[PDB]
Amino acid sequence: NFKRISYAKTKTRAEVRGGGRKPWPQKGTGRARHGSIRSPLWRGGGVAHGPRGPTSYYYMLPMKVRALGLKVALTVKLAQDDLHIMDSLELPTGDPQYLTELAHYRRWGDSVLLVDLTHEEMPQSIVEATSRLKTFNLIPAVGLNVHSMLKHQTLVLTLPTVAFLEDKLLWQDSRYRPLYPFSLPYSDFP
Amino acid sequence: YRARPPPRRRPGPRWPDPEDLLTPRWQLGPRYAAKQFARYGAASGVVPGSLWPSPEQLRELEAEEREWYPSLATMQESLRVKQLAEEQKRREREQHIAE
Amino acid sequence: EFKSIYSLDKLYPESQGSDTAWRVDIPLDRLTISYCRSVNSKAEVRFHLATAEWIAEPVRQKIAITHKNKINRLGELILTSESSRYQFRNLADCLQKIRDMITEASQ
Amino acid sequence: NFEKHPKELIRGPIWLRGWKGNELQRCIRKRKMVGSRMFADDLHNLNKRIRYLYKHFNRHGKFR
Amino acid sequence: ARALDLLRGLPRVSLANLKPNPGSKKPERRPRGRRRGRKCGRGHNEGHSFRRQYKPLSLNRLQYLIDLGRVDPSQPIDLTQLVNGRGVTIQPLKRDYGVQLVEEGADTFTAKVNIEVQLASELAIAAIEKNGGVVTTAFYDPRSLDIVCKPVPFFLRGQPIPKRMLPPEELVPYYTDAKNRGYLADPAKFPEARLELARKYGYILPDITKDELFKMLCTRKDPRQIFFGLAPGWVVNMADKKILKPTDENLLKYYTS
Amino acid sequence: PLHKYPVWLWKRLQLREGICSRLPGHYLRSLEEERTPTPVHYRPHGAKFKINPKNGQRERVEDVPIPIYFPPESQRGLWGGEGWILGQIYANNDKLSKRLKKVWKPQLFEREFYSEILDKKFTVTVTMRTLDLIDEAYGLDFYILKTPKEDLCSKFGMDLKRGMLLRLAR
Amino acid sequence: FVESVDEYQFVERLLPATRIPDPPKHEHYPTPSGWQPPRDPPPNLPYFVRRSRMHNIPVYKDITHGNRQMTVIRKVEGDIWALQKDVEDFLSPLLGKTPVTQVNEVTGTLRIKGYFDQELKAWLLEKGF
Ligand SMILES: [Mg+2]
Ligand SMILES: [Mg+2]
Repeated sequence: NFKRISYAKTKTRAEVRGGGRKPWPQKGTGRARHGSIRSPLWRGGGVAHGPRGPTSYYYMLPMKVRALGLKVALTVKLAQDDLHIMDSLELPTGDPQYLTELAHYRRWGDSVLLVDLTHEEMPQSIVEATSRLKTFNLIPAVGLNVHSMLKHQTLVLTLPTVAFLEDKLLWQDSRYRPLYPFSLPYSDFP
Repeated sequence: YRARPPPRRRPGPRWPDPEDLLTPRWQLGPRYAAKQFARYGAASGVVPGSLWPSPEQLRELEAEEREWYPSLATMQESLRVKQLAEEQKRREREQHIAE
Repeated sequence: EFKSIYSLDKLYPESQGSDTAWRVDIPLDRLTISYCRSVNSKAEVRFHLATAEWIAEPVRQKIAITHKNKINRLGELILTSESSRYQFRNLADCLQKIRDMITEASQ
Repeated sequence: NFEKHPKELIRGPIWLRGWKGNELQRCIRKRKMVGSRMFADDLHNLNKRIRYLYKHFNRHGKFR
Repeated sequence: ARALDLLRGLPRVSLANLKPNPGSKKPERRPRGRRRGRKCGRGHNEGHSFRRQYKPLSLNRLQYLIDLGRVDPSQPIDLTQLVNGRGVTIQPLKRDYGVQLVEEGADTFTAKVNIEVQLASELAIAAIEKNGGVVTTAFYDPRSLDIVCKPVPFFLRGQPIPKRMLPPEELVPYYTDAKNRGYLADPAKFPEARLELARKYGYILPDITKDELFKMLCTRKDPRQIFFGLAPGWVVNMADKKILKPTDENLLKYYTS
Repeated sequence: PLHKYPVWLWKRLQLREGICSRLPGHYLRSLEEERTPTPVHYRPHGAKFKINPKNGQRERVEDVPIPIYFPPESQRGLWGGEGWILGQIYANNDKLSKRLKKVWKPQLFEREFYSEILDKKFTVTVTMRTLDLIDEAYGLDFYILKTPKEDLCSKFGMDLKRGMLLRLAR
Repeated sequence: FVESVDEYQFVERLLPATRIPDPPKHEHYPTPSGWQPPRDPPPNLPYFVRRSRMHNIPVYKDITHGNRQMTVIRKVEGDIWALQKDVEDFLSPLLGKTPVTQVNEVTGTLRIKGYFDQELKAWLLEKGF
């Protein structure tokens, strides 16, 4: 639900075209009088309580708790015979078929997500072979997240990047009361 | 495949185009480039003349102090006058009650 | 350093020395103090009125006469009171009760 | 490392990019953000429904 | 820990399993039906704003932070120290006053400090001085205190350093008397007050000048200088790690108020 | 959908657009600045910050610029900066009564001046306040030389100032 | 007017901190206000207690429903039912009635109806770990 903001709209008892006057003779016929030929009771008028306004549901909810849950899902992938953590995401070959055949040979899973330490320092051969990996993916440092944490069958973390995630969760561990927004400088922020 | 790398910060503090008609006044004024200096040092900023206040503004600050700050001696004299008046009023009330 | 226009170098123009920050009756060695929560409490101080060299002989006699109820079987004068229990409010109106008793025995 | 919140990562309209109030609040934000950028039909429409909702909040309902 | 292996006793925890916790949200009943709804919800203070507010600092919690290491005693105990480690927080708004010491239970409290609060008890002054503290009370004006308390942001604000204005007339006599162990009183009148308090506390006032941190204790903060170590009117160039200070004579004069 | 630039500068937008954007830069400045004049009825308050009357609180306060209700005919002469006021009022100036819409119109006088800079006599309507303004300026030519055209707040006097400036620079 | 300066040590003490560290050593135990370090090594009890981020014994009250006072230990780990039995046993002399307690096995917590707070903190302290 993080960012989706739907746009579907409607019209109200004054939005869609037409309607100011009494529509027909209110009592001469045996029919029903109304207020308009533009209220929501007739054939063409209003969708009276439909979703008005392009709505949004952003939720900057408890971020330390989000961190702990992200850790939790990482732990789930750890115990589930999925956390195959590699030393470095180098590609010994250039063919994506090499990755596919190794993955079937490793019995890793039906889907793979490998993440590295730095995007610019991600190996060119690995991404180049990965570009045709129609179901596998490669990811940078901050991208380890929840829907991602279910996304593949298994995740391949880079070792120094694994330490980076550890340090991140460690800074997530025991965060004092924030009295300033943590984007600016601090005593030991980096 | 692999997505584009995630968002980075802006390339230091950027001054805006004063010709641009779209810019809000909050980030293009006198203290705004001061905020830019406070962001990117003098390393990206301008000469630090914006840091010190203006001489006309200096006289304005002096006027603000003169209409907004007394001296401690004046306050002490006012307190002494108030205490003397309170003691005289108390003595007069006691004399009126005694009579 | 920086000195204000209204700085203490002028705001206290006479006293430029550091020692005037804190530079300087009831004896500390002779008496014994006691506080214990008994909620309720009772805080007391006792001292040997016979050994009271800090009191004049007529003053010691007046203390032994008026505070004879405060004089114990061991000849120790003790005083206990009731407000609240720690450092500054509990021990030294016990001390000051002793001092005021001495002052009243003086005259 | 706290460079930028998720509260900016959303690609969506600047009327409502992350201050999610009620319907009446939604329109109020739409006005005070972008009202001087609409064609006259949208301005009259937003004014119309804003009057409607301001009457809607405190007049007739189930809890009183 | 049987938890992880017991989880290993199932298939891979896919997206098809992330269940909301039972008791997440009560059921969203559309107000209708044969059971819930047939009619659907209808049936058939004068000067409170001018009152000052001062944050009461629990000095037992000051002892806690002393013990817990939030605020070390090796340097002065200022509002910078009082906020910097998150032991007790200030609120600049609501027309507030600032930091002031609390009044209960100084039993078992062994440390040396130099407290600088807006207000404190005479018992609190004797509490500080019992182990030999330093007690001073200036003002902290509204914009001034707000700049002081959260010093991180104004260090990167960009304006030059403001100087603290003197307290108002009502607050003036409070700081003017050394009986409060304040900042704006006679620096010799403090000694007789210390002696009278030591008599009233039954306290042996040690010669703190003989102590090792006496020079550290000798720091009594200058008025109109919120930063304990910096210069009035300065500018914290936090990027280049520099201090931008003016040199203009009239600027120095208006700065030297 | 939404229009990109804001209509709050739409007129100003046309000011940079085309043939009119080839106008003189001095004309651009003279139509660009918006310095305000001294009021006709909005007496200026003292300073920036002052003590509250019933609260005793130092608050910063400004003054409201009352809009000058300028009838068209007063542009045809050299009136002052005064005019009428189209507003409302209470019967006893008491807010607990039913107020009615009201007007405060000026009392003009048809007078004459004889400018040496114009070297001619022009007779038009003016104000006694405008008479005092000219007398404080000590001459109609010096007054035309003195006040801003934005301070002039009159078309005929602005035209007279334009003529005087053309004569002086000629 | 301007002059470059290098005396930012005064700047350094002005920098407030975020990452709260473990406390400095107060020589005697308990502390002046009575804080404590956890004892080392930890005991061989299957009930396991972690401490706070700000380093205290993890006991808390609970207030709800007007008269509802209760309490809980939050970060329990291990075979928590043993800790529940122990809490009932300590509570057994404390109020006589059997302890009205519930664990939060997924949340890894224990909660006892009623506020027996300071004595419970004492029981955890005497446990040492
Ligand atoms: Mg329709
Ligand atoms: Mg509760």
